[PDB]
Amino acid sequence: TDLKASSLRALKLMHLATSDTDENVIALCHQAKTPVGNTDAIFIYPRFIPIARKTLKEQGTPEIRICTSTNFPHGNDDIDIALAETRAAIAYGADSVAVVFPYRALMAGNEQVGFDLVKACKEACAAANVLLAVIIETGELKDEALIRKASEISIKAGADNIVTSTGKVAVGATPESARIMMEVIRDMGVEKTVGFIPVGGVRTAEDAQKYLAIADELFGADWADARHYAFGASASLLASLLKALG
Ligand SMILES: O=[N+]([O-])c1ccc2[nH]nnc2c1
Repeated sequence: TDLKASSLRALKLMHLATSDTDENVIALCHQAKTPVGNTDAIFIYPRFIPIARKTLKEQGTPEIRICTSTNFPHGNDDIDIALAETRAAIAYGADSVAVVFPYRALMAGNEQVGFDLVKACKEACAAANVLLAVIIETGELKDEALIRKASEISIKAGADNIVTSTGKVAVGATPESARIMMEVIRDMGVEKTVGFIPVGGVRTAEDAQKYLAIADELFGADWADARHYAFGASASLLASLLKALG
């Protein structure tokens, strides 16, 4: 009931992903409706959104959200491409669009493109009541200084959520990137409008418990509700969570 309590609460914070074909999206939606309850969302490729929305409706769980990704996984610095992709994500049906920050451009000293890209995508999401999450790719940024700066620029440009990772490079979330990023939320005073999402690095019920207690110590135990905290993860975190719940 410390581990059982936080396992329940983490499972309900999950953004469940594959690991995409039509038959796998389907099984995913089924995977997300568990016997102790539902993850908050699934996370899939935009093309698969209509089919997932249906599967989720048919199975009694319309309230499970559908999150998706754009400029992904590379985080190139073409704004037009990142924006048109975002516009289509929205048109497909997405509740949230996770856009990859142009982190290579920041590493080469250009902060402005990150700012304008995030902001271009936010205006379109906002217009459509879709959340805009920003993946900064901590495992490629690597330096605390760059993790901090990507995070701030994303927030200055209107990110509703900041996310460690794509899940497509070697290093996802670490306790340290996650802390650095949440510290930026705290340091800008934006806890009310910006949530956080580790991707990678949470594999066990005990991991999730650790990551949530970092948010709880920084902001109090009430902060990490589903709007402000998600575990971007896959079937195996979910099975560990469920294992610790019996
Ligand atoms: O922007 N997102 O709401 C969001 C949610 C779950 C994710 N998993 N991986 N990336 C993700 C982005």
